[PDB]
Amino acid sequence: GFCWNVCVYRNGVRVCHRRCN
Repeated sequence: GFCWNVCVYRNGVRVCHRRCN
């Protein structure tokens, strides 16, 4: 139940989102 917010870079845009495990 670990949720983290990661910000990646896709095609020059910052894609940041919270994933939960």
